Amino acid sequence: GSRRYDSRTTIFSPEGRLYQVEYALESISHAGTAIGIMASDGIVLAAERKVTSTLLEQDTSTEKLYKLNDKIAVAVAGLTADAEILINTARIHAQNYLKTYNEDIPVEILVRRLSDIKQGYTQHGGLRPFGVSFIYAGYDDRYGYQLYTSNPSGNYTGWKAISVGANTSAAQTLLQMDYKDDMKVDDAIELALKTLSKTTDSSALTYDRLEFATIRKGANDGEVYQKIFKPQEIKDILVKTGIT
Amino acid sequence: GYDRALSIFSPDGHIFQVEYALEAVKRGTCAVGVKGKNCVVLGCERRSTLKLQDTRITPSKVSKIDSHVVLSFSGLNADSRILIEKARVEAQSHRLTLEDPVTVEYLTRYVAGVQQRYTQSGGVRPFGVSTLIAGFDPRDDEPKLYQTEPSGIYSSWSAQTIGRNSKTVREFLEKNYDRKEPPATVEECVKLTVRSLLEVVQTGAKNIEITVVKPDSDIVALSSEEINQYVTQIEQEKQEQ
Amino acid sequence: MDIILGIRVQDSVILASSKAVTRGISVLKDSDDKTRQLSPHTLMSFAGEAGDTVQFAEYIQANIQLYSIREDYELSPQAVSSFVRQELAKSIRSRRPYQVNVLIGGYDKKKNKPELYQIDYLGTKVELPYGAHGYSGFYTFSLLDHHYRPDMTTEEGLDLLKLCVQELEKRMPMDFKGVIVKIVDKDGIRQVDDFQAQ
Amino acid sequence: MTDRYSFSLTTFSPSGKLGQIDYALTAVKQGVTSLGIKATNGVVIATEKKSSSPLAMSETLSKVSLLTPDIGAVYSGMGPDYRVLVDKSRKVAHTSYKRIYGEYPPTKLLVSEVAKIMQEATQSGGVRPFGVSLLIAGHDEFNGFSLYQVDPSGSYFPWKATAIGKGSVAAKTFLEKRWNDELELEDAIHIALLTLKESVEGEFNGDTIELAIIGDENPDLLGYTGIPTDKGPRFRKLTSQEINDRLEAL
Amino acid sequence: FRNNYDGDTVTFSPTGRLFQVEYALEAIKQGSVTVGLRSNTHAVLVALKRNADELSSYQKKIIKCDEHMGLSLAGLAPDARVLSNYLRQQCNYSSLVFNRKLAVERAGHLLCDKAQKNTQSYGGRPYGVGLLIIGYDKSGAHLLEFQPSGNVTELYGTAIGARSQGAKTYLERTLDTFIKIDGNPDELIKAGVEAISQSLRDESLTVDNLSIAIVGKDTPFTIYDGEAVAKYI
Amino acid sequence: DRGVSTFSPEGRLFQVEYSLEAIKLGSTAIGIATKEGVVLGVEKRATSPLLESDSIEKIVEIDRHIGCAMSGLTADARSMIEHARTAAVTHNLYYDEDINVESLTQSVCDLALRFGEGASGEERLMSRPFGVALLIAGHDADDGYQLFHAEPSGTFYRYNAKAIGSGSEGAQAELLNEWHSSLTLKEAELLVLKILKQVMEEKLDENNAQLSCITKQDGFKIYDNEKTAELIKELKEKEAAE
Amino acid sequence: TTTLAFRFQGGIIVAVDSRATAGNWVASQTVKKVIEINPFLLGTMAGGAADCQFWETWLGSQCRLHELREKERISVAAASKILSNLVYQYKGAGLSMGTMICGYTRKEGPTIYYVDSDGTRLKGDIFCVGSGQTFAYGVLDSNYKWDLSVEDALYLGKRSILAAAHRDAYSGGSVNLYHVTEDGWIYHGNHDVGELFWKVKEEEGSFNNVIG
Amino acid sequence: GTGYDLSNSVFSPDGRNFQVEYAVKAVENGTTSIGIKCNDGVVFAVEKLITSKLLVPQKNVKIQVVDRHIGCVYSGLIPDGRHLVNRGREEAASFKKLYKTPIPIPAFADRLGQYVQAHTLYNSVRPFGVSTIFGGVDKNGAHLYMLEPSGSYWGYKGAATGKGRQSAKAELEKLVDHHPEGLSAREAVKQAAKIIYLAHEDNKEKDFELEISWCSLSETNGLHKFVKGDLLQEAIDFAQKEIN
Repeated sequence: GSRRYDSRTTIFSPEGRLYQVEYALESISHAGTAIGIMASDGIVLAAERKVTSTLLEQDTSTEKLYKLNDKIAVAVAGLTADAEILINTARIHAQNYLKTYNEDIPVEILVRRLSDIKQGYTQHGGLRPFGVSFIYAGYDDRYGYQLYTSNPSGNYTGWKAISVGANTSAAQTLLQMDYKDDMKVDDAIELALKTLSKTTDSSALTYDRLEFATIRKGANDGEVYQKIFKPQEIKDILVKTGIT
Repeated sequence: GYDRALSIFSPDGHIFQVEYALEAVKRGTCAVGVKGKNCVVLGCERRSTLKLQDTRITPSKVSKIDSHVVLSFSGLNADSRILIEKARVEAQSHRLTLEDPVTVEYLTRYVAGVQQRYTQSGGVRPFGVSTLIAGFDPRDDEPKLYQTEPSGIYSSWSAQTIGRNSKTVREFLEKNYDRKEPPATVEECVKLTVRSLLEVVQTGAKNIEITVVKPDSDIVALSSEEINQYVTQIEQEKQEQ
Repeated sequence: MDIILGIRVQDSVILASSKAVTRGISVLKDSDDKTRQLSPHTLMSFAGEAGDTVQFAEYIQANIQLYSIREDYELSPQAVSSFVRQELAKSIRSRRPYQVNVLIGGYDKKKNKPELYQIDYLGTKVELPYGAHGYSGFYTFSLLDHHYRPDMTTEEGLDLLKLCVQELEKRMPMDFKGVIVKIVDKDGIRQVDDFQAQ
Repeated sequence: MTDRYSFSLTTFSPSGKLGQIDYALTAVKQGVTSLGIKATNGVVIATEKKSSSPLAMSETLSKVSLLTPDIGAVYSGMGPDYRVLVDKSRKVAHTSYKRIYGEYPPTKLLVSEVAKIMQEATQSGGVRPFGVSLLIAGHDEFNGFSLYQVDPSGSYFPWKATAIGKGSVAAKTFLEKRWNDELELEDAIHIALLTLKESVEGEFNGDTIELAIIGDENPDLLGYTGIPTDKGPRFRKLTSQEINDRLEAL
Repeated sequence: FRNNYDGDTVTFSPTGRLFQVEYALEAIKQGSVTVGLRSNTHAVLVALKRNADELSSYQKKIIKCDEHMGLSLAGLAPDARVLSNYLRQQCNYSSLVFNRKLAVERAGHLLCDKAQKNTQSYGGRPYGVGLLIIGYDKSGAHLLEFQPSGNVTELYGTAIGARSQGAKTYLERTLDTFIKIDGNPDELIKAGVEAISQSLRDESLTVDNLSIAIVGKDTPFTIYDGEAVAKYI
Repeated sequence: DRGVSTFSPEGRLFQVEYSLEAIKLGSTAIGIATKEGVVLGVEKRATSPLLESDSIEKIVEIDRHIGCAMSGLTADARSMIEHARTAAVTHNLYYDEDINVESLTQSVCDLALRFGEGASGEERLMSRPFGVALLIAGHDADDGYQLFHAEPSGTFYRYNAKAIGSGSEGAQAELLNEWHSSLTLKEAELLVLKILKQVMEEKLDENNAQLSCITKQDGFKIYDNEKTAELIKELKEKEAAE
Repeated sequence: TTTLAFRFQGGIIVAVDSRATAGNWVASQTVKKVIEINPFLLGTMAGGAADCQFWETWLGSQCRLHELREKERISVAAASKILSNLVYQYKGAGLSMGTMICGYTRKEGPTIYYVDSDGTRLKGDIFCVGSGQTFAYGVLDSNYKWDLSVEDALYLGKRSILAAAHRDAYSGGSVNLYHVTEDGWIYHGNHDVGELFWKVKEEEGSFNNVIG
Repeated sequence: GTGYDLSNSVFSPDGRNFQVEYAVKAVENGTTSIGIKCNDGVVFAVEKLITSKLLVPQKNVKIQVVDRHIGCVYSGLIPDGRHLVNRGREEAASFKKLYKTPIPIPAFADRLGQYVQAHTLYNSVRPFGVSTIFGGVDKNGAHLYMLEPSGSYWGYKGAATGKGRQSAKAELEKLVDHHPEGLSAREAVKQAAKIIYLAHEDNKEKDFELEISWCSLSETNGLHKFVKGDLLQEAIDFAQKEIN
């Protein structure tokens, strides 16, 4: 029958490893780098656009930064199509939580659910896993600013600063080298751009190859705000930090 | 629709997927539990492949199934969440139908059954997880400690460890734990636990987390300091010789 | 019906619930506690159909406790009442709807304020200084509309209840066998074991 | 009987590649060239009608399809896959949007739905990915004109101009040189015809070329009068004659 | 060769064979011998019961399906339980719904069709047991031979199991004789015991090792074991 | 690969055969039937000294007149026991009588072949055969004391004495000699303890071995360590006696 | 039917009648309305005969299963909740049963749970259930003390059922007495009202109306 | 490469389905059976090898009737043949229930045809291991058909399958040429007995038993019936005579 063509995407290796998960991570490693840095007064998300052109319409483009909630966002590394599938269920999950409890969904709760979904494709169904890794940046009143990361396995962990995608090792070393618990959003914004700049496989780090986002509590208000920078906004910040 | 038999017998009578599931456990961070005369302690090691995490939000290794029972594990993290959720759900259900919280042995038997079921059900792989479940039965003061593995087998221990270098830490415990006189104190119980972990953690104050469970739903996890202190008083035990 | 009263004062919510359990011609019990604690700072009282009553209260208790364990946190009273309304709203259009009315009294540790929610079997939810389910409301609403003040003390509240209970023992048709009073505040939930003559 | 292929036919290789999708992409490369150009007041999508027999009547087949009155599609790769993708796309615009809000979906969202359909054929059990890449152009009140590309992986991106298929590399390079943010529709159309000429071997006329535009509203193509708000479709396929006329000013 | 076409029952070998069915057929040959024969008034089954240790019991080889029908097995005991239980249901249904005793010939067709279904669809395995069915219906005495391939055959007598060829030749030789043994069950049984003993080698049929069954004109299908078969050894 | 319900060229089912192999690697188990009752003994086999040996349950009660010992992948026996207990209690509920030991055994064996990836005959959902064998011991008014051996093959035999597990081939050979139709319960007890002692890698004590029995008078009972320790001592003495 | 169970200093007293009716027809005067779930658990039956009798027998099965599974005696509270939840799954279907689950456990002590087909489950010290309940309550309530001697509590109970047998057309037959202590229940006989009434009348001097 | 013959619905590089062809091998290995279409009906006959004296004579009937007017005989895996007839009976019952009229032979043929063809469409099933000869009399005369494991079938004047299919076909072709005006049911019966006897030479090792059935408008009233007793023995004598 069919058994002949079954790849068996959900089995252990003799070393107790999950093949497909490993291979999916192997796929992620070649994806545009995405960085998440959390400060005392906010969080920063920055990703490098993989494959670009003169003709690519950047104003209408989004391939790495997605808004999930008004207080939560994610940076993607891997198959964009696979991510959109997960993203959309995450958006529904947040609204379900809100509808049920009349309170915005706590950041970890959203992350755990999404991770559980990935985990499933790992233990049953004979389907391939999603080739995606997420960096979650969000804020809630129980833990304030939070930074999470989930990968194909369905496991997730919290970070002060982190990267996913390509050249993560180099990027992690550079972050673990200049990160300081008492950083300020703007400090993080600069550390983020500098890291990408040194890891980039490209010639120069221009605005047209980046997506940026911040979650800050604009003092003159009292509420938290998500801001997914526009092409010009990135072009500006890029000149300021000294990368012109 | 997917129902392929993934766990099956091979010529020598082994279920390789279950065995490889243990290999996943062997690779997991170490976990240990020792029962005193009036408490049980659970300690886990924290990896260091990457350090720059936010320890506040990053999920811990010791989970409360109910207010009087906790569970720790070694193996795939994603897999453990599933077992923990099911156990928690069952704990609430048992309280509802029997009008009494689960006994540690009952909760253990349930978790083990879930694992066994995943070793002979089509379309699924076994859990790459071994657990340590501990607490005090309702209105009982006798400490309880059990361990479960992928196969679905479980049993109680005076003290036990799982995960990487668990071979080492067990030796330490076999020749450092006396059933005749179990750590009669919460403090001396936590010491023996931190000692057993240091045999493999290799100086890791922030790489060692302990959680103490006392009778009548008294559960609390020590902080880096309380722990760091134990580590301190122990490195002197060595040097003072 | 049974008496289900709730009154929110300055820093706490007080719930009073009749102790009688009558079936047809006989009063079977006179010490029945029509309440379930959903979490350390949230108490729910209930009245309605013979079986649905407890099955629903316990079903919710199980869910809130489950949420507590999983999140190692206590949901706000507002969040709990919303979960409860949702469950009843589903029920009303199901095959066999839960015929249960409830009062939810909780102390919101984050806002540091007591809260009282009234929810009927239809999933009708409203937050109030004082509420009641059943016929009691027909005597107690105007009473409290008269003798109620926002800044009252817990002690003042208990007197306000005593006033309500007396009116009920004077004018209501049935012998509800007195009530059981409980207080929810910043320190949790406790029962006023001395109201049978307070 | 009963599909017992409940497992994925597309999986990760040790290198991290998803073979079936790469192969699908390969099939797209072998397909006839198709391109899209966005102007300030319109969009144009075109392709060559590679007749597979002089006895075949190329008009009976359309590579450029209307999805909604303001959205059109063209492709490169396996025509039969594209055909069913068009039927699904027209239907989903209805079942998932018009039936809810009583208005056609904006370009990005329909593209989003189509893209999802393709992603599913990349992970669901028992199927292969679609062997096509699509170029979808449209207009909607709050977004104006837009042009999108959708690959077998389910990924999609917005473009100012681009080409896919056989001679995409050459065609893209040519479009980069001629495109600017001030092109009028007629300019884009002209540029389109020029770009396509390089990719065409034999005949090049209104009978071997297929081109449509998303421009102004065509009240004359509505089929009825009486409702002020209903002004007509923005999508319009050019006629063979209309094409030859422009070929003389080539 | 064979190794490429015997992985399941949904595959034909280049010569038109079905190996999974053939391997199943092998299980029968490895089973203990059992004989079946009949006259015009009775039908008999004789079986050699095999034991594991001398501390174990001798596994039953005969199963009653209805007052007028029963069978003996050779091969996988479980599969016989499944098939005999299904034969019991069919006998039962015939009575309940039609107040009619199921004809042996029909039982045979039903068995054939059941076995067949497990040789043409993926996932199923053929049955690994042979069955000899005797019964007395409106057309007299009958004997059927059931093979896991689905082939069922009516005979005067036969034998299946290890060394069965012995008894078979003997019955094929005694034919004109035993077929006329009407009105005398004891004689028909002795012919059956003589047939079976033609397949002995290891030992000799003892009292807790021999199993006999009979059905006929005014004889409801009845099994004989132990002391009950003593008068025949 | 190859179907989980495939036949070998010799007429056997691969998975079932391989299943038996896992059973050979199991802890020893022995059962001895006497006109005074049946004795069931098993090797605990602790994988470490920290393991509280009395949390090792390889002897369990099905009903008051039926108990059983297991050998092999013991976790597989849980659903088998649940089924056996449910069948025993259900028969009582429907017939107002105890279930016959033979039927209870037949019931357990019926689950045996209920495995496969789609075997056409009903709805056998279980991805593989069981990896544990059982010795079912009990008593009923129809056939008195009985000992049964149930394997993942679906077949079961009745034995006067039977040993399964690691040292079985040897132990069974022993039983072939020691057993006789007049043994007393006590005689069977020492015999079980003696054979276990021989095949066990460990020095048999009241902690790595467990005894139990079933008698018409008191039903199924598992001897406590104190009771067994004395039977062990009683053995060492009679042995050293010659 | 009339059944009662009350808790007192010497444990628990359980008394039931034995009449079964179908309309005004007395179907039987020999029904066993008490089920010995086990050496320490009792179940009383009122309402639909088949319903109580079938579902309580089933309860016994569930109870036994629990002990085989947990190697421990089932609690009174849990035994009563199993019947409670079963019956609730049938709410609206027409099951008819007013029941009492009475037992002893080291952990709970003497315990009594009232359980009806309505889904009502109540723990208490005194409960009278059935078409004769009020009649039993009248006698029992006015002579109950936590300090009755096991011998006096036994009589009060018996006398209470006698009262109901007399006044309720749907109660009668004989009385079945049980005493529950930590060593399980103790049967205290079957007392046919045919002789019990006259005996009590003479000895006690009550039932002064009826002429003898 | 190779391995195009291990799975059923697979096309080989030359457009074949080997599993079907292998099924044909099981058919050619079977007993010989035939069908002769006379001027107002059809005659069916088959070879019944006598594996041993133990087979009760006249007892293991091969030919099967569908409804009351259709006859079926096949060579190869008998069990597969019965399976197909069971489908035919259901098929015929469903047709009659709705259209009232007993199923026309041509319609019946396609019913069997689509079913057999269906078993060459998936790898989860195995093709039928039999070739079947069937037919009967309906509103427009007599019809004879033969169906192959591929699902192929056509109407025939004479048809044969099995071990001695060649002898038979040779003989049947002879009849066709020597009877352009038609053969009668009575004659078809005798000729059938002969053809079987002749074709028995390709298996002359084992002794056999003849079996004939027929469906004739004038001889059986359009109903299918077995040729027994005297008419049978008479046909046997006619064959035994011309065999020498």
